Amino acid sequence: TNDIQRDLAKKALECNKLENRVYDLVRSSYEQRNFLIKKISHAWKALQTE
Amino acid sequence: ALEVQLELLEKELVNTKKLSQGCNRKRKHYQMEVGARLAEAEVKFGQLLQSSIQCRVATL
Repeated sequence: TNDIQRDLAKKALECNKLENRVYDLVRSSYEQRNFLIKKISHAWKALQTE
Repeated sequence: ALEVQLELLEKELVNTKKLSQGCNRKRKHYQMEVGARLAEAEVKFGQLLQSSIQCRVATL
């Protein structure tokens, strides 16, 4: 359990660093990718009515 | 890849838009063709209606 508390500490600190480094670069690219997905949902909905 | 996927949908939105307005465009001419012919018929209808009267009024 203490070996894991070292891992949990060491690994999750690396994970939080890897996450926040990715998030800073990728939350922007998520918004870019996710706001583009919403455009398919409207480009489809108009397609059917036409 | 998502931008190549998106633009393809809106090209089909246009292709549908054009053929939809193109069908309505053909209908419009037909409506205006016959609506005139119906106008021609009604004018001739009203002419008889009073013509038949003015013949009978004089016969007496």
